[PDB]
Amino acid sequence: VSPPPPIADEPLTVNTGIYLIECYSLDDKAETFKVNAFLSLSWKDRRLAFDPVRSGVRVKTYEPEAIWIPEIRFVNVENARDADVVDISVSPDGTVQYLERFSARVLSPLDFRRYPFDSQTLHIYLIVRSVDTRNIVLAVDLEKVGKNDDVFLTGWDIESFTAVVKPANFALEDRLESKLDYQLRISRQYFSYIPNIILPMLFILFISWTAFWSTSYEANVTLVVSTLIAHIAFNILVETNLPKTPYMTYTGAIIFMIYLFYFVAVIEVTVQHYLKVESQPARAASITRASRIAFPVVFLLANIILAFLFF
Amino acid sequence: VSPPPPIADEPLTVNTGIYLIECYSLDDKAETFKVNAFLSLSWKDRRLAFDPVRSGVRVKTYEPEAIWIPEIRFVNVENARDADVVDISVSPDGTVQYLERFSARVLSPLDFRRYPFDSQTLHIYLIVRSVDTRNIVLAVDLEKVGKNDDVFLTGWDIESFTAVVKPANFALEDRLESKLDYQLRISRQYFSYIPNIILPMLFILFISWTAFWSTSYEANVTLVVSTLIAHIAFNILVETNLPKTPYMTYTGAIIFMIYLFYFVAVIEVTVQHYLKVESQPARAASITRASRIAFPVVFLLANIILAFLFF
Amino acid sequence: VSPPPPIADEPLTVNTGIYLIECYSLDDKAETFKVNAFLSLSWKDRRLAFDPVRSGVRVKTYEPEAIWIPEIRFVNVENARDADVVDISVSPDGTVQYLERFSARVLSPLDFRRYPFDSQTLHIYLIVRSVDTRNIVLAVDLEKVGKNDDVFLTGWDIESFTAVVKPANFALEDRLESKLDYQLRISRQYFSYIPNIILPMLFILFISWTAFWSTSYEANVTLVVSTLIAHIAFNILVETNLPKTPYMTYTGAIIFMIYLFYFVAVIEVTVQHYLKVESQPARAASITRASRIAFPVVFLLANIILAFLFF
Amino acid sequence: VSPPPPIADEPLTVNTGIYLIECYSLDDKAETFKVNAFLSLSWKDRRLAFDPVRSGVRVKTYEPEAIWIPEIRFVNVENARDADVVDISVSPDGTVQYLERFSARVLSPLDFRRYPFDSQTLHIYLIVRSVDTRNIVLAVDLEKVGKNDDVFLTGWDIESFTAVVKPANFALEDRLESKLDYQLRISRQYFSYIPNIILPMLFILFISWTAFWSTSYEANVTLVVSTLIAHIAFNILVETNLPKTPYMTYTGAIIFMIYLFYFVAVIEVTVQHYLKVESQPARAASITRASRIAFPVVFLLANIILAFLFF
Amino acid sequence: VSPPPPIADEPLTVNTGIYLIECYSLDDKAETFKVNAFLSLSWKDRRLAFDPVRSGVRVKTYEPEAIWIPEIRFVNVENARDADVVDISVSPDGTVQYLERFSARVLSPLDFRRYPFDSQTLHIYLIVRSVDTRNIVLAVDLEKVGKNDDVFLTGWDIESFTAVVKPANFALEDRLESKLDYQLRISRQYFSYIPNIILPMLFILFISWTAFWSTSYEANVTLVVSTLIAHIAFNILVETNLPKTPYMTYTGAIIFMIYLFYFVAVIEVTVQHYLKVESQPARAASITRASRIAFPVVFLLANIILAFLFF
Ligand SMILES: [Cl-]
Ligand SMILES: [Cl-]
Ligand SMILES: [Cl-]
Ligand SMILES: [Cl-]
Ligand SMILES: [Cl-]
Ligand SMILES: [Cl-]
Ligand SMILES: [Cl-]
Ligand code: NA
Ligand code: NA
Ligand code: NA
Ligand code: NA
Ligand code: NA
Ligand code: NA
Repeated sequence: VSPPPPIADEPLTVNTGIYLIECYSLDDKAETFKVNAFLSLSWKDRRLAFDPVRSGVRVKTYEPEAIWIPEIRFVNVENARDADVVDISVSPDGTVQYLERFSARVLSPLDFRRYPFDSQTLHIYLIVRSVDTRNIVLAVDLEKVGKNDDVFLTGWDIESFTAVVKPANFALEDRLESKLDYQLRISRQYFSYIPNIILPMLFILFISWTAFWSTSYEANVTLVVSTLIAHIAFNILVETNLPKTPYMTYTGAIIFMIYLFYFVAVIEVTVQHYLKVESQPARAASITRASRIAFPVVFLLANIILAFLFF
Repeated sequence: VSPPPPIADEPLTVNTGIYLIECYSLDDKAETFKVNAFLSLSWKDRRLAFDPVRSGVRVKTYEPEAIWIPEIRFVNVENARDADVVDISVSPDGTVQYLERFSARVLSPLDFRRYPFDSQTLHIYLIVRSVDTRNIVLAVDLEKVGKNDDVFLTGWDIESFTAVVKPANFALEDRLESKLDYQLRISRQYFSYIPNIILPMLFILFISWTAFWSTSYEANVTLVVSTLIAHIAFNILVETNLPKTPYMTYTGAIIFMIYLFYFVAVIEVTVQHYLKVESQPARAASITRASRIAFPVVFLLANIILAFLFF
Repeated sequence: VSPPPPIADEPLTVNTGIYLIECYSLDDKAETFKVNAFLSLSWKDRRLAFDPVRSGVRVKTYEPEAIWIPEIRFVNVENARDADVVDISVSPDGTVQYLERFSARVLSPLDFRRYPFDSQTLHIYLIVRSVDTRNIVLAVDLEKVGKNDDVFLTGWDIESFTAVVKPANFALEDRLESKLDYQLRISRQYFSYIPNIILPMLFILFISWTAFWSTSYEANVTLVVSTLIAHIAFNILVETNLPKTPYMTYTGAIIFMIYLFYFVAVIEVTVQHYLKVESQPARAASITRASRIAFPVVFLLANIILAFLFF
Repeated sequence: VSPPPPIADEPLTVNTGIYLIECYSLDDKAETFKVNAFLSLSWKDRRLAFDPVRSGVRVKTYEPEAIWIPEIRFVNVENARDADVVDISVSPDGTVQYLERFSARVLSPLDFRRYPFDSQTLHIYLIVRSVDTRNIVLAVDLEKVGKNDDVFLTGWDIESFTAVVKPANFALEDRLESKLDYQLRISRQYFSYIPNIILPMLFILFISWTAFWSTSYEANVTLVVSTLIAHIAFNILVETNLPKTPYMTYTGAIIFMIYLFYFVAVIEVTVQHYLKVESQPARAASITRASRIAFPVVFLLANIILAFLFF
Repeated sequence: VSPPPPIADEPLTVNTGIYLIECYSLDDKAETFKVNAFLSLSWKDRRLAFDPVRSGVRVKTYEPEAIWIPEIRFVNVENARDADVVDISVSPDGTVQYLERFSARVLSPLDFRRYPFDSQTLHIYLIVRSVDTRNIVLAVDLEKVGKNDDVFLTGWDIESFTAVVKPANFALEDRLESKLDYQLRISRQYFSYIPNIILPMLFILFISWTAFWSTSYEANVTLVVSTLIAHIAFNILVETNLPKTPYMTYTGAIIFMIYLFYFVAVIEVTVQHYLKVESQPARAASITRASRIAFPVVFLLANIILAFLFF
């Protein structure tokens, strides 16, 4: 078996199409996702053409080893896809119609800057290395690109599955390569983050602020220190569901900013006590009374600034 | 090897049957379940007809590669099933009786709204793609569909294993497809949740309410703060055994509601102190005395409302 | 290849034997165990008989594909066993002696009611499906059933490896089936549970009871609350090494019972304070003096009751 | 293919040799370790002997399927080794020189009595089963047993790789077996345990002892209770890196012993307070002054006793 | 198939080249990394040479089994690489051009001394064992060595991918071996460590130092003890992302040093109280006033010393 010969000096166009059957296991830390899909390929081989009159059949079914099949690979995969050939069908003119059902772990990097209010564009890169005889160029058959209705990705909303129709052909090791881009747009389901992380994290912060309505230093220390410990637990729980990013995330910004409010609340609680012991509770009272308004106002403005910068 | 030819213009009916041997590893986070079962297939291939007078044997046994076997696949699987052919038996009329024992991790979505007092309907989807020569339609052989008595799923009660007899015949990529639905009904064993999560989480809440029978603000802060920290541990322990859902779960609702009771208890504990220091313990006493009745009544009614909304 | 023909109308007896080489990875949560053992099979095939005086050779060695071998499978396995044929030897009369070394993950349910003072009976179920020509029945060759001396299972004491000699012959999908039961009796090594869980869990409880020799409510709150937090940590550490059972475990019972002692200690600590503030420390003293005797006595009796109920 | 015939009535000696290429993943909980090594085998087969004069070659290279190769297996392995044949070479006298590169997960039990100041002897057991024709005996070719210099095992110091030259010949299932022992001596790198576990665990204990220079019961309760909670965290952190042993470990002994010092410190702290309230601070002072000397002396002596018993 | 014969007595030079497609999963604890790359091989086989004028063809394509291919292996791999042959092309003179796309988990040790401000040199070792007929020597074809622009390693900056052109030729088990070194230089992205570990760990330390501006021993105990517990949580969180090293890491040094500051702060807090009770608050005040300057100065200098020693 060898590639079909060119009629003139034109490259062989292999029409592609991916139809997603099952979408699952999106690892945020590993920036991977597992896919189960159909792969449809179509090319013209004149050597396989026949007259439907003499042959007595309008279509001929072949085994993979019997005829020449182009070496189609995925760029961003962990290991080689678990392919299983469904059907190979030849038309009288010699147009081969290949179909296989595969499963692979895809390496698609994620952008956590707006986490957990982020949207992602997952990529599937189809590639073909040109042979010495003739060059192979990929094309998108929009009729054979899709996803079924039951495709669900846990914790994500599947927006669309499209393909960049124009391939990005390039030279690699003195041979041509045709690359295609299959984009799967998704958006995070941030609902669970509100009652599990955001709201309990805010309650522990407001509970620490009840120290501006107390003169008991021993109770204030317990209030601001204990709630800080709960924030450390929340900061740890968050950084376990996320990878180490060289940029600041939206949640990461808020979490880090809250570590300063706890630090300033400790300073205020110490100042109030030092002034009380120094027999000047008039200054201690005015600082405490100011903090009652300062802390919520600065916190609310700081969040408006952050949310503005991130969105 | 090619498909059997039609006597008239009828599609080939492949009679199916799944018999569950072992049911294991139900992942709640991944919404998967591993199954070890028998798969029985039956189709008429007249091309395999024989005379037992001549051949010597009443029933003929073939190897999988020897004869044509229909390409039966599962829709909702992670990877291709680990199949092992048990027996292929052809009768003189050509009726093939296929039997294989497989193992696959099935992708069946779960509903955690009533967790841990929820019931699920797990699905197994058999599918067959029609060939160019003739169409293939699936059928259920109710005699060969079941599960053995020893089938146990850890933490679950296995109700039934049935099949939707009428197949879903639909067009996919210009070819006909026959889909079958194998439903496995299960219900959760909620017993362990009561002494491990529900009751210890209630004890820590009632312990916080002993602050309504105390005038010691420093002891009250320790009481309401420390028990809130224990409740954060309980909220974390629960959200680790569950996936991030875009809906509110029953336990998630209760856990979140308890966060408000700790927040209001902190306000009461602060109010009582502020009034005591302001030299008006008559107001502080009446608020504290009211909270002794208010907190248990509101909590009891709020739970009746939630349980009503969820069930 | 086809099954040996019956001399009369008797079923083919396949003599079995499992010899455990390596026993490892007992997962308590998954109720699985990995095994590496020898499997010996023996049946009579007259078609393979030869004259000992003529042939010269006493025994004939065959390849697996050359001769007919019965399809022996395991019922309670995750996936198909990793078998490797060691030797196939035929006697002059036609008795075949098969030997293979396998490795499989076995699904054997566990009983945690007496945990960590529990004993288990692990099962290995051999099964054979009868063919259309003749029926196949399993038998135990007690000479070829065993385990080597070096077989160690981490955290467990291996008692015995026996087989239920009488097979379970039953009908499944219109064909006969012969099932064998290989039982491996083990008992847990509870030594590590005493200094790591039981004794530290008792020390934290007795430390909470030092609040019956204190009048300082602020110190008593710290004592009873802080120790409860440590007990929650132990309750969590325990439920992570165990699966969700629909029954009460022995440790689970003790752990849950201790939650009540903390709850009553909190009530006593609150009562003592309420009476002190109410200017009647005579009642507060008598309640505190009684609890010094009540708490250890009730705890000691409650444990005798539990241990009695469980053992 | 069949085994070489004996010249007299001598058993076939297969000369072995393992050369470790890569040593990795020593699981302490699972008592396993992965290996990547060369396996060299050598036996005399007269049936393959040739004259180098007429052949015109000093050596002859064969494929594995072409000639008879002895079935060499490993006793203590999880699954069958991932073998890849490097070279098969035959000398004119018929001496076969086999070489393969394998990878296997070895089951070698560990002794944690002196942990983390322990040394281990890892085992690799080569085994050969004798055939009906003639018996097979293993031998060590010390020239072909080694390990490369770059062999590193994370957290361990690799001492030596030697083999017990005399094989253990024994009967198993009516057939003779030749077993060889390849011992890999290693010793733990205990450096990381000192600043991460030992020293931080000692600091928290000495911090608890500052309660012998304080009369504030509320502060002493906070001191001894809080530090005990940190010790529980250290006790848990340690038991997660170790399997459940039916013996006491060196670290396990120290950790458990410290639990008693925390218990006696709580008793002393309670005694001091009870005596203070009972208006006899002269007794309370003498007990507190004694504990300042008693606690460090008893702790220092108790450690000398333990270290002596363990080493 | 056998190796090409030497024209004189020269060894066969196999020109190599690795082109990295995907770089992923760098395990710090396991000191491993998964790669997906192209492997290009080139050698001269005169037995395959042909005339380009009469043959009409300039290049001839062969199957792997058709022609002799050198046994190229990787030294530092877990298991054998998942290779898939892309193309085999022969030139008129007999120069073979092999290309395969592989995936393997590489064992490359890491240096954590400057963690998380460390840089690593990952290694890939190509090796070839010489045959009895002739010796095989490796060479680097710098034209076919590279990495694509999209190669991303989570949490790391990929500097370069180069190869040590001169191979290490050495004797192993009486046969010659040729080894090549492919070095992949990377540097850690330390950005995430600052707001998640470094800065929160510093805030809790400075919060403990507010005890130098307080006379309340009960509040000082709460301050220094509670913050130390948070530091233990940070020490644990760090030692989980790192393997047990026989050397001191930069973070490990800082974390351990901070343990001493908490220990000295506890001593100061005890000294201040003992002097206050001893009715000499003039000495207690001067010690407390000195510690206000001492603790930040000593900490700042100690860090300059450490950073100097490590960098
Ligand atoms: Cl691929
Ligand atoms: Cl280009
Ligand atoms: Cl090109
Ligand atoms: Cl399937
Ligand atoms: Cl099996
Ligand atoms: Cl093996
Ligand atoms: Cl390799
Ligand atoms: Na082909
Ligand atoms: Na077939
Ligand atoms: Na306190
Ligand atoms: Na057979
Ligand atoms: Na052989
Ligand atoms: Na070859």
